[PDB]
Amino acid sequence: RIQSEILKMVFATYFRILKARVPHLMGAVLEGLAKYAHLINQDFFGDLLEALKDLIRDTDRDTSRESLLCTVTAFALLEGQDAHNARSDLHLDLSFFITNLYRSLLSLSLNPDLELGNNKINLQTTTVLLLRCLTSVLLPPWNIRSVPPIRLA
Amino acid sequence: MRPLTDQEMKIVLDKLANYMTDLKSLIAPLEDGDRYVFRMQKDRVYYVKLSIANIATCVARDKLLSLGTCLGKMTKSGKFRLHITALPILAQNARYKIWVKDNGAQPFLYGSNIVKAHVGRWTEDCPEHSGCVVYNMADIPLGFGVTARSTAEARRLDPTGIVCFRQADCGEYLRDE
Amino acid sequence: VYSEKELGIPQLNTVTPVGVTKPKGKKKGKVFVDDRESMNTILAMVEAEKQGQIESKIMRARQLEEIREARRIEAEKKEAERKALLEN
RNA sequence: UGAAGACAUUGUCAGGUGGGGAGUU
Repeated sequence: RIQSEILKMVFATYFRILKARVPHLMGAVLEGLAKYAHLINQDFFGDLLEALKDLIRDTDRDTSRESLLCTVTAFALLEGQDAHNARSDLHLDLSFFITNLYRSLLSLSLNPDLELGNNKINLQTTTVLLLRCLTSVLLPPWNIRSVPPIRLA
Repeated sequence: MRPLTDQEMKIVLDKLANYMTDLKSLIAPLEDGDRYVFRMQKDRVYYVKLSIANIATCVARDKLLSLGTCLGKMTKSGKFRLHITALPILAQNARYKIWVKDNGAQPFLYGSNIVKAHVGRWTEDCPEHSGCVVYNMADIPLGFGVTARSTAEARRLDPTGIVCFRQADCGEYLRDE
Repeated sequence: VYSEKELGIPQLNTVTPVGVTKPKGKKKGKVFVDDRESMNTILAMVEAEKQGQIESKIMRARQLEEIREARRIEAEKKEAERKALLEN
């Protein structure tokens, strides 16, 4: 019961920061969401991915780092063993994030601020965030030798 | 030749959704401002570019025989059936895949259902009756079918147990030769 | 068990409207679907039916919403076609 | 008043096709 009460307060603060879009806190919030998402109800796990997509779509409308932060979180959410075994059941498809990471590669080259900078999400370098996303897509912890060849190429 | 009505397009896509995932990619625009369309010619559905469809209108309908890739035919009772002529489309965005070994490829090409002794690679979390595309060990698509049992239930099955029902094989090309 | 299509069964007005009915044994005009927008609406329904049951409330809402936007685009496209044909 | 540009766009004849639209037996 106390765990549920703390989870209510911890997660409510996390979401209110995301809604107000505090620039110096979103990295810390996404680390918390990735850490504690497996402790909450199943139906809310799919909502977390949908909430991540809205943040990326909002930034698509600085901005490069925020979209990369969400993409790192989305893969780290699925890299958990519990979420991995519930892929089919809970309809957790990362095709949106894989495509979005693909269409952003050309723009990220021209960005000059790629180097202006134990954590898994909150990392200060956008280049580091890009490498973490690429490692997730091309070198996943699970099913490393079942990756589609077209995606690799 | 005429385009599909809204009843027929629903039937065609329902059968395609049984086998493939991203049907939006099928009809998405191309780089040069062109797109793929569906056409009906003698109760046969054809997948073809719009530019090819427009320039094929010069051919009289009694003189036209083929156009692009043929998905299948609408049966007399109003039911779309896929044909192996649609396999290159199916394999491009296949949802569930099954790989058969050398000892299973030849029986499959003769027209036999896949059994446990033929399977060399599954697709995890595949429901009981789903549409799967059949490959060999060299990732060469041989055909498609419907699965007989779930992947979890198929693992505990006997070696001489049906794991997939055949629906089309590339050996049918020898038929119309 | 026999099909209701085989039997000449009158169509009934319900919460689902009957609309304008067509006489039997006559030319029911073929309404072709060839626009990308018209195909998108049909495709969204097919994908929704195949997916079936989704446990997430938000993910269920998004699936319904993309069908709504597909319908809106199709209605907007057909409206523009009517205006162009009516004007020009 | 500025931009593009002798290319598009458009128009006229001759044709091909037309399971769609209109009319007739």
